[PDB]
Amino acid sequence: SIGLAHNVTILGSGETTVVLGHGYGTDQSVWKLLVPYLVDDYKVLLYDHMGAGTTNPDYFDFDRYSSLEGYSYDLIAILEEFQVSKCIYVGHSMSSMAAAVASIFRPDLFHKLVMISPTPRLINTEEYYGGFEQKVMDETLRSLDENFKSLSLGTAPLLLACDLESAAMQEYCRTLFNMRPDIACCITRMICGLDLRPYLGHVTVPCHIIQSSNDIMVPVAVGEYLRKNLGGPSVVEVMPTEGHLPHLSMPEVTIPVVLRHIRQDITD
Repeated sequence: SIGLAHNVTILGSGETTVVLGHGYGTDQSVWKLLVPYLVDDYKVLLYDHMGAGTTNPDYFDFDRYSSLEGYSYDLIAILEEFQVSKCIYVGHSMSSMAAAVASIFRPDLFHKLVMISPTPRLINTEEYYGGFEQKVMDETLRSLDENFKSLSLGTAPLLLACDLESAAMQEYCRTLFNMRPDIACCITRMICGLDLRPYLGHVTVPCHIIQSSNDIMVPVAVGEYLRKNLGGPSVVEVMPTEGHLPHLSMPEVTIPVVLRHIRQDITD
C-alpha cells in the first residue's frame, strides 16, 4: 500500500488537515518539535518521500525521481489514498516545490502552501540570481558519485549554518547518511538542475514563503522573485535565522513563524 511505502503517520484531529513534507536529507521525524503544537487543532499527516533512508531502496525508481513531478504524483496519490482535501501543506525546500507542482495538477487538494526555504532554480542566468554559477555547480557535481560523503560532510556545516557538535548537525547527518548513496546522488543531481521558473505563474494556491535571512542555497531576493511570479496570492517572511534548514537548526525562532503561517491566511 501507499501508506506503508511512505510510512504515513496520522496524528491529531480536526476539521482541517496539515500535511508535513520533509526536505532533502531528512524524514518525517524532522517535524518532531512542530507536531505537538498542531495536534489538538488539526489533523496532521506525515510521510517520507521515496528515497529517504527510512524507505525501501527497491521502491526507488531512478527514472521516476529524476524529475520533480515523480514526487508531486506520489503526494497526490497519498492525499487521494487518505481522502485529504484542501490541506495546509508545509514543506521544506524541494518538498514545497513538489507540492507547488502538485497544486497545479490538483488545486482542489491544497488550501495553501507553507514553504520553508523554497527556490525555483539554483543556477544563475543573465537576469536571474539563483546563487550559483553554472560551472561552479558543474564542479560541485563533477565526480559526485565518488565524493558524496566527502562533499556532503564538508558542505553540511555551511548548508545548515551550524557546527559539527550541534544537536541539529548530528541529527541531519544521521538521516542524510542513511540514504543509499546512489539514491542520494540521483536526488541531488535532480534538485541542483531544477528550473521551476516556467511553472510559477500557473500556481494559484496561496503560498507562504518563509526563509532565512542568510541561506547559502537561497538568496533573499529569491523569495521576492517567487512572490512576484506566483500565479496566486503570496506573502514573504524573512526570518532572523541562518541556514537552509532553520526549522531544524533554529526551531526557537522558526517554529513560531511556521505556526503563524499555518494558522493565518493571507490578507488583502
